[PDB]
Amino acid sequence: MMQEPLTKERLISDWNSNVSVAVARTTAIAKSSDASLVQFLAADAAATTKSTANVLKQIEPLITQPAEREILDKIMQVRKTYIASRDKVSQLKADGMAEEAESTLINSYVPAAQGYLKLLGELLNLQRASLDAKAA
Amino acid sequence: MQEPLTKERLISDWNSNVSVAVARTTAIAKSSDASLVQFLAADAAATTKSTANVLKQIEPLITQPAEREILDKIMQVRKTYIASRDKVSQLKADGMAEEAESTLINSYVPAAQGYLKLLGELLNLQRASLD
Repeated sequence: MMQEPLTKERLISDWNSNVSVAVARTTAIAKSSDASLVQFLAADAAATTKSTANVLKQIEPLITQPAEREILDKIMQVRKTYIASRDKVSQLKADGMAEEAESTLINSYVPAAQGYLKLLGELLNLQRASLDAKAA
Repeated sequence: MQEPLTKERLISDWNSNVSVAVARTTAIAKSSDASLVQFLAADAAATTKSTANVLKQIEPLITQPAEREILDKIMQVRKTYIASRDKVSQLKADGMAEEAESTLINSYVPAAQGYLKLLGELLNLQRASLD
């Protein structure tokens, strides 16, 4: 059974929210012809990725059992791809290279974001099941 | 324990939806390109339908006078919020680019902030039950 499942569930809820926010923001950036939009959203984007960095600092020590450790390792590998593609979409759009940004969005960012959210859901499912198994 | 836990989970989904909509609406307002209104419209409709579904799910689970008071206030604030959200997109579609930005700042964001504050208050009632 997962230990401290409720604490991890709350941290993953915030993490999921941050990913969902960043996906909405990056998608809007990629599809707008306004190259300056990435600059006008940059402080908000920095706040969202910092919030996840903080979640990671809190949650990593609490992820202990093999099933949740295996998922966390998978999340960290996909997150590397996700961050590289997010930053590339943003740089291309800032640089006026709109077609390349749109191509990167679909070819790289979207699959990485979808995998990131799917793995976060697998991680959450482990926690929720453990908590629901002790609730009574 | 199960009832406040289910409500906490629903409120966390609701909070995510509002947070996503605030980011999306902010991008629509600040983009000089008004085409985001149409290209993001189905994603925005899905985020707001998701919240409509959470509202239907959580209603039968409301048990306490303070929950009901907060939910009633959320319904009022959500009306103000939805009108302003929709107005940002209508202004962008109508070519009123500067007014879309000013309406974001002076109407949509304050309503969203009050909406999130109330969701936090509703969430804290569940945390109190779980502690």
